Amino acid sequence: TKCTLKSFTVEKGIYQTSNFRVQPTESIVRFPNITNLCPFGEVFNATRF
Amino acid sequence: LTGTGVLTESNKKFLPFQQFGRDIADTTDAVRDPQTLEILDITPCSFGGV
Amino acid sequence: DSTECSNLLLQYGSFCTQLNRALTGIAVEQDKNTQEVFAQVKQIYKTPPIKDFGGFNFSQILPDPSKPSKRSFIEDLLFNKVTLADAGFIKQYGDCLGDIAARDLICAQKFNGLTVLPPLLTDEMIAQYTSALLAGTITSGWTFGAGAALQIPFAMQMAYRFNGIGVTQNVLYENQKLIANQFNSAIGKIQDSLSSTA
Amino acid sequence: FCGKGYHLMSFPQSAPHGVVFLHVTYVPAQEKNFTTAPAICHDGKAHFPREGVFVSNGTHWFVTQRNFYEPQIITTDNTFVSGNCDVVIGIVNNTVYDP
Amino acid sequence: YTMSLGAENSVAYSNNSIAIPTNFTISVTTEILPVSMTKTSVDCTMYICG
Ligand SMILES: *[C@@H]1O[C@H](CO)[C@@H](O[C@@H]2O[C@H](CO)[C@@H](O)[C@H](O)[C@H]2NC(C)=O)[C@H](O)[C@H]1NC(C)=O
Ligand SMILES: *[C@@H]1O[C@H](CO)[C@@H](O[C@@H]2O[C@H](CO)[C@@H](O)[C@H](O)[C@H]2NC(C)=O)[C@H](O)[C@H]1NC(C)=O
Ligand SMILES: *[C@@H]1O[C@H](CO)[C@@H](O[C@@H]2O[C@H](CO)[C@@H](O)[C@H](O)[C@H]2NC(C)=O)[C@H](O)[C@H]1NC(C)=O
Ligand SMILES: *[C@@H]1O[C@H](CO)[C@@H](O[C@@H]2O[C@H](CO)[C@@H](O)[C@H](O)[C@H]2NC(C)=O)[C@H](O)[C@H]1NC(C)=O
Ligand SMILES: *[C@@H]1O[C@H](CO)[C@@H](O[C@@H]2O[C@H](CO)[C@@H](O)[C@H](O)[C@H]2NC(C)=O)[C@H](O)[C@H]1NC(C)=O
Ligand SMILES: *[C@@H]1O[C@H](CO)[C@@H](O)[C@H](O)[C@H]1NC(C)=O
Ligand SMILES: *[C@@H]1O[C@H](CO)[C@@H](O)[C@H](O)[C@H]1NC(C)=O
Ligand SMILES: *[C@@H]1O[C@H](CO)[C@@H](O)[C@H](O)[C@H]1NC(C)=O
Ligand SMILES: *[C@@H]1O[C@H](CO)[C@@H](O)[C@H](O)[C@H]1NC(C)=O
Repeated sequence: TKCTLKSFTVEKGIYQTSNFRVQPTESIVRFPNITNLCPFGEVFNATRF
Repeated sequence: LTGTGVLTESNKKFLPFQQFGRDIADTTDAVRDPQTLEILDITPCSFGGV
Repeated sequence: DSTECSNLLLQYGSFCTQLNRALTGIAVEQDKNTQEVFAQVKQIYKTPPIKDFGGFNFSQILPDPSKPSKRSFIEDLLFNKVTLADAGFIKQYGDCLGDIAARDLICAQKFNGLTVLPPLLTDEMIAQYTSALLAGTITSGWTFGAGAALQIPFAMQMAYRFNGIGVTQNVLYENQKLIANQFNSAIGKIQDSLSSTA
Repeated sequence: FCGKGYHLMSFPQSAPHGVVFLHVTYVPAQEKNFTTAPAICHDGKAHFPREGVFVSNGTHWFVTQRNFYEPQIITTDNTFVSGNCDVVIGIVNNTVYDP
Repeated sequence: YTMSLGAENSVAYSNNSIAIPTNFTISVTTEILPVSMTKTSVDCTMYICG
């Protein structure tokens, strides 16, 4: 409530407070099951363009 | 697609050419997980109803 | 004059739609204000010929049937005193800023989109409400909107209205000519004050 | 303000996002014309109505309350005396009966 | 159409004539008036971040 109101003294009543309580500690990455590498050797190292 | 939130299992059904879901069009709610073809809907981590 | 007006509408139309819905709500509020001021009693009473008002001369506020307009003399002075758009802004605007009842489409072009909506109640219908209120008041008094207006002499209505302020009817009936003369003199001083261009 | 006619009561009722008033009002009907007078000159003095108005049916004068026709015999209790009848404009000649 | 100003009727005025009712009706009318509207609020963390 103090951080929402930007003051160290709050008055009597109800106050709607923005979220400060939760911070993510882990990250997950989900990609498709792809194994082979892209043929950039064919695209970039071709004999004739 | 990167973000911060919480996921739940969703009963939505996706067409085969659809990957993301946006009922409000400024927040991606439903997504199709790439490895397992289940559809997971994403709600924000922020419980602001306090 | 944009070439991509449809794309501009698709990206910024709901913002102006909300702002125009705010302005339309304000205009509807103005119409409700006019209705709640003038249309409290929705009964139209014809203006009686001037006949035995107890010496009270109402010809300056009670409108004449000879004029094509429904307005009265005092009302005519009130509308003549406030000229519409008689201000410095008239030179640039061309009177497009206010309702002259003749404003044309050219004014919207000058104001970049802004238009002036005419009021729902025409000044003729406001003058008719005012004349109906005056005729019903003078003829009946309190029984006007009670339904079934009940005719009563104006002297007896004045006696009842002195009973309203705790003064017996004998004060009126002994001094009726003096009260009528004072009322006519006050009406004349109001007319002359409105005619003095102050 | 609270219904057409003379207000008597108003009953509130709750309503979705609002309130509905049931106004019970008195609406007069079956009106009658009467020849009325401001005062009555009897015995050289003017009699004014304490309550109501002086009306006449045929050639007989009564005093009635304004919102309902209840003819009552003109009485010294019903009237009060102030001055002479030479100054009142529209005064009529009648008798004021005493109990 | 044109807006109706009211019921057209006439009253006969005279200096020695009055109109007194001889009967009455007790009439109940309903007047509906809004009192409150829907209380709404915005949550800042879900609105800004999602
Ligand atoms: C009420 O007063 C008005 C003036 O304010 C009277 O109108 C005048 O009528 C007389 C003739 O009787 C004319 O000489 C005046 O020039 C009129 N003045 C105007 C401006 O109209 C009106 O007659 C009075 N009504 C009554 C019946 O007493
Ligand atoms: C009360 O004041 C009024 C004026 O406000 C007086 O009325 C005047 O009476 C005199 C004499 O009767 C007349 O000459 C005037 O013409 C009257 N003027 C008006 C406006 O009509 C009245 O007489 C005063 N009464 C007392 C007892 O003082
Ligand atoms: C006006 O109404 C009054 C009250 O009804 C009449 O007074 C009575 O009338 C009846 C019937 O004519 C007589 O029998 C009574 O003797 C009358 N009593 C009184 C108070 O005099 C009155 O006659 C009516 N007047 C007219 C001419 O219509
Ligand atoms: C009321 O009655 C009185 C008499 O009691 C009338 O007064 C007389 O009227 C006649 C005719 O006008 C005159 O010749 C007398 O000189 C008057 N005498 C008095 C006492 O002044 C009076 O006119 C009647 N009024 C009404 C309204 O009819
Ligand atoms: C006033 O009007 C009411 C109705 O508004 C009359 O009441 C009626 O009275 C008659 C005779 O007693 C009955 O047959 C009806 O059933 C009543 N109707 C109602 C609405 O209750 C009342 O009599 C009228 N009074 C006068 C003097 O006309
Ligand atoms: C590209 O081709 C040349 C020619 O054979 C070869 O020497 C080089 O190693 C190649 N590079 C890659 C990244 O494959
Ligand atoms: C992706 O590969 C892993 C490793 O073999 C396997 O466990 C998983 O089931 C695979 N997911 C599929 C095929 O959807
Ligand atoms: C009262 O008199 C006027 C005109 O004389 C008439 O139009 C009206 O109908 C009368 N009303 C009654 C109830 O007699
Ligand atoms: C009512 O007006 C008539 C016609 O002008 C007149 O004869 C009569 O004396 C007036 N009565 C009153 C009380 O003013």
